Amino acid sequence: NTEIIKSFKNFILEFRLDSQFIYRDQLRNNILVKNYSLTVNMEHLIGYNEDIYKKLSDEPSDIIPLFETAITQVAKRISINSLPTFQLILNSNANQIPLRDLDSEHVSKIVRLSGIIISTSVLSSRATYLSIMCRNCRHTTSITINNFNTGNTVSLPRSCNCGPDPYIIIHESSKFIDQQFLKLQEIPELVPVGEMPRNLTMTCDRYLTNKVIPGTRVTIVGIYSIYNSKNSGVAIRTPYIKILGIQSDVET
Amino acid sequence: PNVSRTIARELKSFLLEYTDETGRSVYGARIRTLGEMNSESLEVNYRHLAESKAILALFLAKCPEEMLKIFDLVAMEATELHYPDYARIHSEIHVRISDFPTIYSLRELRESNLSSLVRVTGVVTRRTGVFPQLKYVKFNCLKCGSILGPFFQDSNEEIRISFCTNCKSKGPFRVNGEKTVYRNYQRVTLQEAPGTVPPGRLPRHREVILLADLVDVSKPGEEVEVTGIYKNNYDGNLNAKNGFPVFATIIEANSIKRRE
Amino acid sequence: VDDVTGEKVREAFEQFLEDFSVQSTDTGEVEKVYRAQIEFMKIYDLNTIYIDYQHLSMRENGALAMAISEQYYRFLPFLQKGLRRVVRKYAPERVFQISFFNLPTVHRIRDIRSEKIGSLLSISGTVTRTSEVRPELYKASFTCDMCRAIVDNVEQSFKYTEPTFCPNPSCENRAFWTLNVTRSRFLDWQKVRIQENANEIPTGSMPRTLDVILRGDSVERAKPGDRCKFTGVEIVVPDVTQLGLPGVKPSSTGVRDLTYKISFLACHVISIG
Repeated sequence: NTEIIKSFKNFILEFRLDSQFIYRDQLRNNILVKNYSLTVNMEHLIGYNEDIYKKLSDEPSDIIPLFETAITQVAKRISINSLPTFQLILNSNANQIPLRDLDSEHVSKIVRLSGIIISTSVLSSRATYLSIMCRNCRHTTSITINNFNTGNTVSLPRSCNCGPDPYIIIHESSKFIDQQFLKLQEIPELVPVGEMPRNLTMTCDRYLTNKVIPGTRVTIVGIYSIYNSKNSGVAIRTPYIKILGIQSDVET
Repeated sequence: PNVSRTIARELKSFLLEYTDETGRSVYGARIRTLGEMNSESLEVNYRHLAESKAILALFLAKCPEEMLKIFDLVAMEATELHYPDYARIHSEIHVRISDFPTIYSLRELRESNLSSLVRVTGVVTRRTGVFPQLKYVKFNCLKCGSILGPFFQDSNEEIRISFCTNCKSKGPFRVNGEKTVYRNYQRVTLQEAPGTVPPGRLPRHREVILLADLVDVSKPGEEVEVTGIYKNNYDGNLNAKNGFPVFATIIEANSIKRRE
Repeated sequence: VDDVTGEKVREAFEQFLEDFSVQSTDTGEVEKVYRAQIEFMKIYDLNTIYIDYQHLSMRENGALAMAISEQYYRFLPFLQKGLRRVVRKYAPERVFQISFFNLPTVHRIRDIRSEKIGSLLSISGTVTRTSEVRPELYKASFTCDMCRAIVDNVEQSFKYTEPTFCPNPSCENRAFWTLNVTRSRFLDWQKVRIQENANEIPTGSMPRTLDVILRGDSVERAKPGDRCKFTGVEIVVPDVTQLGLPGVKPSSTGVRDLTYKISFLACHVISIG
């Protein structure tokens, strides 16, 4: 929350291999083309410091939206008006977890896996920064959501008494992003001799949409998270993988 | 009761000092097979316990819902004298009681077999997917802090634990997705075997809950032998039938054997 | 009033089974067969009796059975208390059900009319579409906001409600319908659909049916497709699903209309035919 930005803000400025340093040359060449992202190799985090990756491996849902605001304070040291929140795309290679053995222990942990993509969906809209006004008080405000944990985790407040939820979203001043909703099937060479091949459903953020055609072999690095819609049991949730960084092969 | 501390020290001698057939105590050579498969499941026979102490054999059929908690809590400190660094690998063992011949095929289930260890065979019909369960209700109270201590709603009950006078008054609580221990879940139904049917009558279904170790042990079409318990599930039991207070009955499974 | 004549049918029935109703001596049925029917259930403990209907009406010459044939529903509180005063003078975890048989008449499905509600009668029919065996509540222990969970009395009816008087806390009648399974005595019943016999009816025009409740120790004695005779009671059940053919259904001035239909209750089933 505090000062973990500065422990990451020094990582982008000062990481350096033998002669030419990478994350101030990958951040500059992705602004002139107007690409607005960054690609962190995850082996270079733990070579520079181990205490940073200790926080990121334990509780990733609350720290990656802190690194996204640690980039957009550095891109104002290079460009000098509209610079949005940057997106963090990461990739690594530790050990593949097969799709069959995903226990109840891997809830909110960085997990990579593999498989074949069955289907896609149509794009959508999620809100990032919206503007609210009350109906009676007409007291304007601005809620900026940046975290992503699909239904509702951050909603409207109840007072600025007035009525039950007096708040209106104003559609004339906001910003929006995209979502994609894939599906992923395990590779048939890890044969289910008495089973059918299972599947999972992922989500994708603004810069990974429309990247992969149905029918390919991918490797996917994401957060194994959970959501509780009723769209069949008591206190039952459902699993899904929030993708942050799809490392496909050569498409061939 | 508070007589449980007399129970804890005196079944511990039947994990260490029960020997048979010229040495090689079978529950000293069993905990060494934990760890090397790392599986949090002690096998315990019923004939190997009933021949020694006939008191505790009665206290399995009477009320195993409170008996098996004490039989699990001391089961940790049996392994701890072998593997002292075992607090961090699942931190929990549950037990696997073997044969107890109560019910013949499927249909002997009256009131007189309620809340008791029942053993029953059958045939798996169909099964759902694998899901997580809560197991640790952690509030989202706005007046208190959002850690708030571990509270347990671990049943088919969905406890109505209201938050009243938390920090200064009744803070409104929800659930978060933070730091709780989920566990697996899979409902699989079961019907009567086609070999031992009475003439003319259709077979009968029953719903069986598996929990946290025994998921993906069935396959549709197997002669499975369930040794579960038998309870009285609420939470939507015949919602359109309030003139007949008729309750739903689900077997919670405690072991699974294949065909023999 | 009804407390008075309710004890009169109680004390007559208590005096009935203490005496003998069987005359033929030296070839069975000697000296108060109902005392001998008790001790056989004292060894085996299946908690029932199987008493004759004619043998009740032979002693008083129908002075008692005509009320039991008519106002049968009101007397099962008073017949159960009368039997329990007997066995506690005889025998030392108990419930009791009183089954009758050996009726003179057999009625049919088409002769079912609502002048015989709460009465006793028999019916013959064909069994179709049996169901599963499930528990029913019949006695609750509903707690309150204070720690006194004392609830062994009121609201054992066909409504799944909890009580109103005798408050455990200092409050009034709070929220209801709680059933704490630590102390509640369930019995078992199943639901079957009887259909009229084929070789009685006229030209085939979909003969009418009923749904019959089998309480107590009569479960899984009805085979799928055989003829049977049954016991007398004919209850009516509140339901919600009846709509589309409206009449004049009286309202309740929480608003709720009342829709009623016919359902049969039994205590002893015999598989003749």
